[PDB]
Amino acid sequence: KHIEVIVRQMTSKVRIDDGGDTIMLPGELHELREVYNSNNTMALTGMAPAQFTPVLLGITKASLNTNSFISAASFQETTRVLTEAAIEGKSDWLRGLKENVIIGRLIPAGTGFK
Amino acid sequence: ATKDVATDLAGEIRFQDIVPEEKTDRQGNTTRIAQRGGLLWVLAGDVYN
Amino acid sequence: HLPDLVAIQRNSFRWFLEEGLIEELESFSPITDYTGKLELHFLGKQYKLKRPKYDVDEAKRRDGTYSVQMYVPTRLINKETGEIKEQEVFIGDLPLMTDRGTFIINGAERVIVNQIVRSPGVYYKSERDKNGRLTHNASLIPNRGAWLKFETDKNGLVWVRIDKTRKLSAQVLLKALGLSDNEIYDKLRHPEYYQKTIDKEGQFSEDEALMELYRKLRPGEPPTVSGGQQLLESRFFDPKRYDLGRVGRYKLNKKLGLNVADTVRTLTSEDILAAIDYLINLELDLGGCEVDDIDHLGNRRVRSVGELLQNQVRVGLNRLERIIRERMTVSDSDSLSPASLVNPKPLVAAIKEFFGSSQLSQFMDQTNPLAELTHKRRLSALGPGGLTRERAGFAVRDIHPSHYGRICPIETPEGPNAGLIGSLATHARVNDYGFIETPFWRVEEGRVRKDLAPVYMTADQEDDLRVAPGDVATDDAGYILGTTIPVRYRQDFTTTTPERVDYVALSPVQIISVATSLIPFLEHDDANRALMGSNMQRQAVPLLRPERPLVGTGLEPQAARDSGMVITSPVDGTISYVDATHIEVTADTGEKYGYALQKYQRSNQDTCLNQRPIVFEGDRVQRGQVIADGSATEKGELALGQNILVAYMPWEGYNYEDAILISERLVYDDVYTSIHIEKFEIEARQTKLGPEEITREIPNVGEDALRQLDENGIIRVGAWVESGDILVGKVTPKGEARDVRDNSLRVPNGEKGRVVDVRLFTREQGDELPPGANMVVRVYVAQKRKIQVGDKMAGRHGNKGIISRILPCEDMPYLPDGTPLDIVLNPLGVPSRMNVGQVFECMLGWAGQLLDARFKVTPFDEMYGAEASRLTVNAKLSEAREQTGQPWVFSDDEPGKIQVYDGRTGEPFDRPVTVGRAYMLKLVHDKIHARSTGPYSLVTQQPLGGKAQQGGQRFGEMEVWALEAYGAAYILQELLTVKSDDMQGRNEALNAIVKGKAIPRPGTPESFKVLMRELQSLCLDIAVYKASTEDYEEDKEVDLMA
Amino acid sequence: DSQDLLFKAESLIVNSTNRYHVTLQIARRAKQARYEEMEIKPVLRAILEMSDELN
Amino acid sequence: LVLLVFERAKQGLPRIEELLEARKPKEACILARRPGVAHINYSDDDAIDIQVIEADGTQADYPVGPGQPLIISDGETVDAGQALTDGPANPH
Amino acid sequence: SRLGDFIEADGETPEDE
Amino acid sequence: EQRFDYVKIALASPERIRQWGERTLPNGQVVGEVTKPETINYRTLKPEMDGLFCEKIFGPAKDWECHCGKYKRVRHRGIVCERCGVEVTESRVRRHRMGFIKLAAPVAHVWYLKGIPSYIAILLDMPLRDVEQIVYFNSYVVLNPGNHSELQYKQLLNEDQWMEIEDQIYAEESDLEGIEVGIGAEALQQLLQDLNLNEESEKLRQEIAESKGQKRAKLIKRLRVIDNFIGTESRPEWMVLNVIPVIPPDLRPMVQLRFATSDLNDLYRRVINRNNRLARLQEILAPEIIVRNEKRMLQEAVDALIDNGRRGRTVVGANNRPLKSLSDIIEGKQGRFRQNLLGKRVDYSGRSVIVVGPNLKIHQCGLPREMAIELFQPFVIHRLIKNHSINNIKQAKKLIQKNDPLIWDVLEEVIEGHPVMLNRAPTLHRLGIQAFEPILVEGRAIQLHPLVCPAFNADFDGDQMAVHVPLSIEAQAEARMLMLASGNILSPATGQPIVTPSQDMVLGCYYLTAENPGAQKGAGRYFANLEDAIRAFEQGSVDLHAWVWVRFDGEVESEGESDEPESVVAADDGTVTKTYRFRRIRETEDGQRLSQYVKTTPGRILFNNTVQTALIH
Ligand SMILES: [Mg+2]
Ligand SMILES: [Zn+2]
Repeated sequence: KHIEVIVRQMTSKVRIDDGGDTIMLPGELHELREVYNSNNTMALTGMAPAQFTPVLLGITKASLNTNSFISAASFQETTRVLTEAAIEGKSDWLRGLKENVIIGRLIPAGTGFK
Repeated sequence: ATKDVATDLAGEIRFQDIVPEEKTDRQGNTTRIAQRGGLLWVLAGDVYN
Repeated sequence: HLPDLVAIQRNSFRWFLEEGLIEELESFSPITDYTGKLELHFLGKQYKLKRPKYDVDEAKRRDGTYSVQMYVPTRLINKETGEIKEQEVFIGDLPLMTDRGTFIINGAERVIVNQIVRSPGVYYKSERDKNGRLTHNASLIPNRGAWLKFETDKNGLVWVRIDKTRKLSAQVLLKALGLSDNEIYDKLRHPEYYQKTIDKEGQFSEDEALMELYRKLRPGEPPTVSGGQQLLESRFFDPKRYDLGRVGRYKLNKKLGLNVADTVRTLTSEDILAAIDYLINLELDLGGCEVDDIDHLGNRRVRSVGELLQNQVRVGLNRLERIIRERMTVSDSDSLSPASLVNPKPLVAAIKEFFGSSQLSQFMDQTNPLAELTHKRRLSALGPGGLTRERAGFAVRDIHPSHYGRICPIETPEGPNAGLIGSLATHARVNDYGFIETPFWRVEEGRVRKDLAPVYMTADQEDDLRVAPGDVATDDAGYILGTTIPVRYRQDFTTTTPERVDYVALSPVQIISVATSLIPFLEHDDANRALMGSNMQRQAVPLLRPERPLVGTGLEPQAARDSGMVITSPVDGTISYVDATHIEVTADTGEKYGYALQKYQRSNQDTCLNQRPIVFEGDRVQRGQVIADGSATEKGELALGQNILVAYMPWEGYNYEDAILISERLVYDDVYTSIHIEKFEIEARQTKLGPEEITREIPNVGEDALRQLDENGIIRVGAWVESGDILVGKVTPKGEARDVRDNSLRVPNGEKGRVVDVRLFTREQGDELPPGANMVVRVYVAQKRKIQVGDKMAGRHGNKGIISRILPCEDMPYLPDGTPLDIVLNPLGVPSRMNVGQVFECMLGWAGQLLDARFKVTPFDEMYGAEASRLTVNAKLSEAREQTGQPWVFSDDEPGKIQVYDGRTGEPFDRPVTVGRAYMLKLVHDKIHARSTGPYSLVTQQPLGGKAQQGGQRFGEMEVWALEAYGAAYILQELLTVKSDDMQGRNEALNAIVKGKAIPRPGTPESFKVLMRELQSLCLDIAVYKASTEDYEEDKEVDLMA
Repeated sequence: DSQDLLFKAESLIVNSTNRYHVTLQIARRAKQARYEEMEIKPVLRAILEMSDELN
Repeated sequence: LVLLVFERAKQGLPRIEELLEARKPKEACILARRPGVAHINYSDDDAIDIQVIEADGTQADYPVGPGQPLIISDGETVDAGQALTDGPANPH
Repeated sequence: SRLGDFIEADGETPEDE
Repeated sequence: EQRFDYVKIALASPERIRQWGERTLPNGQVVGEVTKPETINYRTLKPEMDGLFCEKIFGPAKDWECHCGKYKRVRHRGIVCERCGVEVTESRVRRHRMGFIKLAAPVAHVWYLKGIPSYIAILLDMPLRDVEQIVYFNSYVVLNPGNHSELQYKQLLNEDQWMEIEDQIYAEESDLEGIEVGIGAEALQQLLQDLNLNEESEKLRQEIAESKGQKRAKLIKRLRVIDNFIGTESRPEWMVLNVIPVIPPDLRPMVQLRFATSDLNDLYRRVINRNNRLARLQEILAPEIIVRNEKRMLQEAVDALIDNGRRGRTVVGANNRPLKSLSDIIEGKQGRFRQNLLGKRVDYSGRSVIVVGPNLKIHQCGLPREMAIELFQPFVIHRLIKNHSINNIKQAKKLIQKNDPLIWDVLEEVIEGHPVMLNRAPTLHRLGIQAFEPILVEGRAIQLHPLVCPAFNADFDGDQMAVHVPLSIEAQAEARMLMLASGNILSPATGQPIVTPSQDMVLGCYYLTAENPGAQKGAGRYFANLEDAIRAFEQGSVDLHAWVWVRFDGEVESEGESDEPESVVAADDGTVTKTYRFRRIRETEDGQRLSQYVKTTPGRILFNNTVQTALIH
């Protein structure tokens, strides 16, 4: 299970080969589940779905593709991550252990779960 | 794999049944490869340079 | 045949004084201004030296420097008028090397380490592409200057890469040098290979060669033939910007087969052409060419204080010459004298920086004479001109077959420094070029010629010979016994007939260092535990009453005579005066010699450097007889530990996992007790409000805490100081009579002892006080430490341990004669660590105690028999049993084991155990620390780190991960905010704990606010927001800094 | 005794189905205990009480 | 005297780091792309190429290349993804 | 090791409040 | 319940930087612009008025005290002075207020210039080398093609080419009108202001539709950046700085030991000096090359401030070492995130050498008195105040300092039931930190239970451990209920036991339970039960490894046995006595067992009896 968790953190993404009516531009890495749900609702209304190719990330390339810029800036390549976040206007909603640890809140795991 | 065999007796080399074949590299490096596996005798002596 | 052990440090300073400073003075002697009117000549062959001021001991006790003054004669010559104003100018202050191989800088003993670097010369290498053929490159490396890289391409092209710039075909370089086609065609042996490059890149002429060279070296500027010529002259031909060195010239001549003179130290046409020819031949496999190994000790050099000093002096002299030229041309009148022309500030600064702030000049290791001796014989691969920790890899930190007899394969550090610092072997020496050599005896027709003198030989020399180890056995006279003999031929181990052996090593300990040569029964130990024991032998502490080992190795009397702490009589006469501080010997027919002994001094590591006499008054004394001894020597020889009764068996859990159980005799018999002296310092400064005064009028203190002050505010010599006791009383003029504030110096928590010295230094007394200080008071406090729970004990074979229990002698196991043991060691640690030698020494030590004898066993003693150590130990034990008369001493059924009883119940253990006499050492180092609340950092407001400032323990991110895996959220949040940097939650938590209430919720720690401010200061508009609750409202930015 | 507290702790960890939730309950209980007692140590008394209430 | 050329036959932290970082192993084994048969095809110049015949009869022409990628494939039952040579497969 | 990590901060020690 | 929900980061506009630094005064004067590169006065050791440590901008040096000394004491709160206009408040505001520096000429933010993706270059669709040359005054750029025929928009012009263009434009017959060129960051700002994001987005989308290959990928990256700027509603020319922020002075402290100064002071001084010199050159109408060189210097100084050594040469200090810029603070293992946010030095912590305590229990540790009296000082003070006659904190502290006998009794009754966490320096897994109960021991070393050593990977040859003490009730409850050592039995990585006896314990058990044919005194004797056999061994009647028989009724596992009864004997009754190799069972004919005798060693009897006693009790 310990290795399975890591492998699922490495093999859970997809590259949007050619988007349809989706808001997914080509070249973006997105979770398979999210892409599947978007495609489902898109052909539910009767639009043109998007194509994709599964990808293998790695232990460092997947840690830099998180949705929180605070976790990524504190891991590696601080200036690149911070520049990208500033350009994209990203917002971090503090839903991870490294970010309640950085700010100083109760971690969302364990006795601080709720 | 490869391994270099080096003599311990100083003297004159003498082939026995060894048939070298010259394979010329594109730069002209003539590498002698033996087609027939034989003996390389060393006849002992004093070699002067 | 062991010569002076610390000779790598003397020969290099004797060399610097004799011909190292002269060469650097003369190399810059003729200074000329730009108008060519004045010339300064430095007759550097006549530099005199002024006798050192103060003294060695005075410098040590004053906290000054032991040095001399350098004066060189100079002559200022006017190019026209011809007036020559001869004079002697002050050049600088040169710290002098003492008789022990060390320097005294700012009242502290320092040693200059030896650096192992790559030797200058030309080195060839072959690299293989992923799919391509072999391509060869050559690197030409000088002693000082720019490197010259040659490279062969995949198509047969020759490229040169001056410095780190882009490559350029060799034709440009050869034509720019001023060579016609015929000479470079004749000197090369296979000219068609270079003709291919000539055809592909076009035959450059000299003018266009220099044009292209300038264009490639310095792009963006208009090319100029003269510009290129000058660039080349400054790059590879300028005597003051390119130096091959004597070793560089020697290596170039040896490798390329040239014949150039030894005096020329710059690159010449012949050199580059030869190097290119060798590269071509290596490409074409001519037969007499071979790529180079950079780890070979024949391609590596050792630099010591002489060379490193020379280089620093060279830099200072360059700066001095610049200053002289500036203060020579500006002058419109010839009213200048050589005294007013030279400024010794740059040279003094360079020497001071080298001796005080360099990373090659190191604070001396002075725990015991062994550590001191091996600190002067240390070789480092790091420093200004060597390696770096992040760049050194697996290849560099290993043992190279060329280290045999030159660098110890055992003694190294453990951790980040493993393989990067080494130790010189026992018989190894460094020659005048800088290569390590090692001695051998010649073998003629299988006969070892010990009548002839040892032939020393370097790593490259002993590659074509078949060299036998020092453990080969010879019969009467010299013939080698046996039919097959192990030899080394071309860095490989083989076996040969003993009629084809060329050389034999001098001693079986020629391969190891001095610390590793002091381990008896070393060949029965693993190499890792041998490393541990050798390293731990240099952390032993001099004890109150030292004692020689019983199973010594034979190098103990030699490892103590070089530290310069043992006094021997040079005279064959009588002793007339003995005292605790003075010895006097009257020659049988001659003058009186007098010696003064150091008493309870202090080393760099707070140990004691005592010296005691051995002889009595009116004693007959022979030459070379020990007269006085050091703090770690008994009678001539090293003594780092004590011989104690040991048994190998488990106790009731107190031996568990390297823990040590000892007896209480080691406490009340003053075994393993030592003297440690510490130094405390107080400074009287001058504040803007006013100066600081040392006086006993301390505020908020009663007369019960001013008992031991000397009516001047400073404690008295011979007073017992406990924790928090005032040492020096000081008052500061605070601004807010009742105005003075107390910042008097007190003993740190956990420290006590006697005051043994109170030295005072004030500017009035003629002392060099700091810039802003007005009184420096130094206090020395001494204490006696006994063995106790938590101390580290060690043996010579790598067995370390921490004492966990100290049993009363009626609880320790005892012998069949009633003697309780002194230490019980777990045998579970012996077979898994393969340090069996400890089980041999004990047994021999047992015999040594019983026979009133002392055994000198040398390592690798099995060249005489099949099992020499076991047979000698068994025979000695049997002889002790027969001499003593007690049959329980030695048993034939279990040789090394005898019956042992239980002190608690009186019942014998089920089986006999191994007992003996073991030589154990007490290691240095004060580690217990605790904190509740103290000082905080400036930016982050987090607790400081360090025992000396009430520091906290770091809770790294691995510990955060561990707490996250437990599910802990409140412990983690309390650690991260309330206990580190929640600037307001710390006080609330402390107040709640003191009052007994509940700890309130934390806020935002200060490091997060610091980070947000820094990110805003990086032109990032990062902010924290609170989401809007209702629909038609905007999110509101939250102000953390409030 | 210490052993008794250890057995009671293990007893409460089981039958709770959430070690975190029962640690939070023990913390709360001990807090209330000390608060309405300042007017043995809180966490200890809390565990004793909760064990004696599990019947 | 002479350089003998012969044959021979027979992991720690670097392998785990390479696997977990999804790096391309230097000595990457040759991987098939479709089921087929495995013709070793020992050519005159020893141009050993694993030509596989598809379900319809389409060749693939996998070149073994140098001597280091030793062949272990003679199953004649290969399927998509099946390795052919010695060494670590490339997961990308 | 840097100098800036050995300098205390100006303030009132939690203990002295 | 929480102050803030999310952290948002955006591109800083010059208006925002000015807002960060500009604060108004009651007199109407606005402050927040650092104009002089002066830190502190050499004689009065007092900050200057318009420098890097100014009190009118950053805050008073001393809390509730004015710069000139007109106002002192708390009484004057919120009273900005008149002689010097400093706000009499707490000095803590010196680590929150920022202030700004206004630049004579615009500069480029090096992060958006020299990055792995060059956002300025990507937006401008220009190679990075051209942008760098324009920024650092090595080439001109055609801001407007105007009327020339061979000049294109955003084309690089060399100095000679620009001189030729100048000759063409100043010819009496030239119809050339409206040509504009620029050099420096001002040209980049003009180009960034020219970009119309909506039209560029539409054009790029249309071109991407009819595209493929690397061209498609590059246009995709441009479209992504443009769409990000459109969504963020941020103007791209904000990547070119007109004003810069100044970090609060307490974050770049200038303390007195000598004066120890942060490298940020030197970097800011370089920026201010070059900016002031540029303003002077622009005021006296200096030659154009001198002004351009000063602008290049200002760009380099701001570059070195933001990130030292990223673009050009590295600015060394007094010694030949790089100065630590703003970027060097928040990155690396020594950066802010990894040194102060993800891991901190904490209070109420100690460290000491560890020795083995064999008589301790698995849930207990041996703590020296010297460490404990310091770790639990506030609790000792509280119990001295409450349960004794101590009046104030000072009296309790002096009593602790003098080592009163009552102190140790109070500490002993304080630490009982108070869990303490022990950690070893390499914390590889969650068992590297475990909670114990302290027991006061005399010494300098921490006594550790031998059964937790494999969990910590600790041996007693010099290893040290760190001790932490939880403070709140929740923390103590969590330590006792989750991190207690007596509850960590199985390995969280494999589920296997981790508190198993090892080394000497295994050897002792093996020796006890082994078989020794040499010593079998008293072999063959029968015993009523396990206690009888143990008592017989204790006296010495039977040797430790003797083969005796004991009447044990229960499940027996004997290695080297046989499932087939060795001998079956039926007596003169319905009772059969099957004799196995290690058992003798009497069974009723077609019935149940009546007795069972096990052939065993008194050591095995002792081992099994110990296990049974531990389980039953
Ligand atoms: Mg250890
Ligand atoms: Zn004022």
